Amino acid sequence: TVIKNETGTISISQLNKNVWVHTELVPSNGLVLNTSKGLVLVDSSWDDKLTKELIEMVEKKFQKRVTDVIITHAHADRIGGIKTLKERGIKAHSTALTAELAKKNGYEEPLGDLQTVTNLKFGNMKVETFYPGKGHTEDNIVVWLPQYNILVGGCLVKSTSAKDLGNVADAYVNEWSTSIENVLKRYRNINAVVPGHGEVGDKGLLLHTLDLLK
Ligand SMILES: [Zn+2]
Ligand SMILES: [Zn+2]
Repeated sequence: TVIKNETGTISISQLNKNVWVHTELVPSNGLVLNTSKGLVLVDSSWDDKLTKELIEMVEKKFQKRVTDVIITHAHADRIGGIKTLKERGIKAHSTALTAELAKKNGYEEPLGDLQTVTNLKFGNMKVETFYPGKGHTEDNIVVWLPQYNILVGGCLVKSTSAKDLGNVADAYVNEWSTSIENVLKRYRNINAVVPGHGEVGDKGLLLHTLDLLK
């Protein structure tokens, strides 16, 4: 099932009963987690306009509130809706490093509460956050759903259609390979991988990203 907004700006696509991918327009992906305690997003959107519209679309459809968002790094595609989160009382989780970079770049601060490995539970939905090391950015994290074996790779992970690394001005191209290897070691059985941008794949996306780094 795939549901679009008023224009084609915002699309949501069901992965399973409780997990959707959100995509906004260059495209950008996140998750929507439909939990018994509320909706949880992995990642916001480009700006406050799109973030508000995403929150409203999912609140209406799932008939519950967005309670929490996990921010996967401090660039605009991820943190651009932070103002909106804070003024609506939506908790914005991040690592300390992501928060510090957010503040350095003039954005409102997320919580800085995530560690190298953090295990969260929202109602019945388990969510693990993992900092694998530097790659696309210094601060990039991935998100793992152990009940579905679904990995949210973020911009650390490139889609099949991606033919180069994209924006590397903030990247660590020597360390990015070790970081991907750390993900592959930690999560040996992956059902789906959601890249930061592009189509959902599997572990092949991590192997593709390694090849792009050669
Ligand atoms: Zn980025
Ligand atoms: Zn990105």
